[PDB]
Amino acid sequence: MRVVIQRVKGAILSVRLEIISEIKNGLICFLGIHKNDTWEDALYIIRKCLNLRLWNNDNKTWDKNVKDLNYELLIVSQFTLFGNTKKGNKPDFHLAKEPNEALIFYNKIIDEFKKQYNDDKIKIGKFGNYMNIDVTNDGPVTIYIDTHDI
Amino acid sequence: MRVVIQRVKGAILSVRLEIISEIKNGLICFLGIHKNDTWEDALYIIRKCLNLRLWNNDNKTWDKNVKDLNYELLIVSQFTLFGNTKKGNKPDFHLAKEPNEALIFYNKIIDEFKKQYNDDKIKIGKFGNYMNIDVTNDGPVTIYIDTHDIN
Ligand SMILES: N[C@H](CCC(=O)O)C(=O)O
Repeated sequence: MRVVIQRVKGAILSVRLEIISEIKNGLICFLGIHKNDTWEDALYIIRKCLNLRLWNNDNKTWDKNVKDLNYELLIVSQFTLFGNTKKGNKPDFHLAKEPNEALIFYNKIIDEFKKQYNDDKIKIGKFGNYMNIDVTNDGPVTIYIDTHDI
Repeated sequence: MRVVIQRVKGAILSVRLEIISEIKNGLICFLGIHKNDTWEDALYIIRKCLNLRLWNNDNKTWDKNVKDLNYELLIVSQFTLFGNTKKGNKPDFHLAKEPNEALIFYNKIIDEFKKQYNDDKIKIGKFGNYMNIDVTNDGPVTIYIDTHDIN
């Protein structure tokens, strides 16, 4: 499983154009889901997202995590992360989980996100649909995790 | 070398704030240089950045690249990509290249980008400075490349 975590002042997610999602300060989380992810993969992700320490605090660095600062999370599904760029300039996304069944997985993950923090503080995007998101990158801080490194 | 590439309608790169960079359509690339990166490691990035066909063009999808549609690239150095998070919740940047050499390897990379696309098309941040980037994520579309899985 694959996540890009970008630290943000805020985020505003939009479909076709309308704002349906918003966080002010927090993390944006681009979530790619391999065809062979097991629930465990989804735990590791959920965990680190909440748990990683991407904020300095009062003369200390990399110290407080989302939860601590009472900050939100914008979870967007992103298969393009299994974009394969070793064939050629066109990317084949084979290695990503099939949308109809990936959608189940996402939702599970989104529920468990809430149970692992505070439902009031987890936002999402429309799975199927094309999205336009305005991001304020704070720093910025980009962090990559491929759960298949365990 | 690591890189995140997101397709975007535009971007604004401000510093501590007063602005320094805009792009309309195109790509933004957070690029992490690994302590050991050869010049090859660069090229693969640069090559794959310009040439990746990420825009639907006509009734075709995943077809046209950034140089084709005549779009910009904003290149933001981002060590936190070698934030080792595997063990611990405090990220571990030991695989990252020192900011003094990093600066020129980044420079050299920016040259080559220009040198290969166009001087006006390549935009940047202020290396290793707190930056703020308004990014209009179109799609969205995100691509990882670790140049170390390449043979
Ligand atoms: N690669 C993007 C995907 C956006 C979508 O999910 O529709 C596109 O073709 O527009």
